[PDB]
Amino acid sequence: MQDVQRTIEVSVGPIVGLDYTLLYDTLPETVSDNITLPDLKDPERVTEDTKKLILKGCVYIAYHHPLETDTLFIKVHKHIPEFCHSFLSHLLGGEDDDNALIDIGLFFNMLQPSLGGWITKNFLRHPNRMSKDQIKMLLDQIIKMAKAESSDTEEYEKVWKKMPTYFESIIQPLLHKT
Repeated sequence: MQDVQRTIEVSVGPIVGLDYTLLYDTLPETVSDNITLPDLKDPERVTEDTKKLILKGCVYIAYHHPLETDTLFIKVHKHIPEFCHSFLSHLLGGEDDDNALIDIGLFFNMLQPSLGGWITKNFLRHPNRMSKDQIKMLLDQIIKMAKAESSDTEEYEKVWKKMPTYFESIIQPLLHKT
């Protein structure tokens, strides 16, 4: 017995301000059933498939976000973009470079088999012009395509190396769509 409850320390992890117990509890049960709470704090140890599970759950709760002034938003959703930056950076091999400019034309070509029916270069440059559903489709497709070892050197250099920051810039406006 004796309060077999979480300590206050367990809510603190590497991203400052993020309440990790609240993140764990907010994620859908199909994610939290299949990870541990310490997994959220240590992407480097997590398998590629489990990173993708976590990232998809983050997109889901970012889509279903509370108001920006809600305490839940301040402790969880506000930090999802940095959290995804970290998980995507580790997924892709950790050699991301913010001095690179993401090649929108190449990324547009990469998306043709999946999103070709509606995606545009203008949407890719200005994600706030997309709807909530369009952003979620793009984020989900990025997670699906992402790999620990890129099979195309040009896509890696020109797209995946800037993708943690590009993804962060796409999921951020999702948090403020009504």
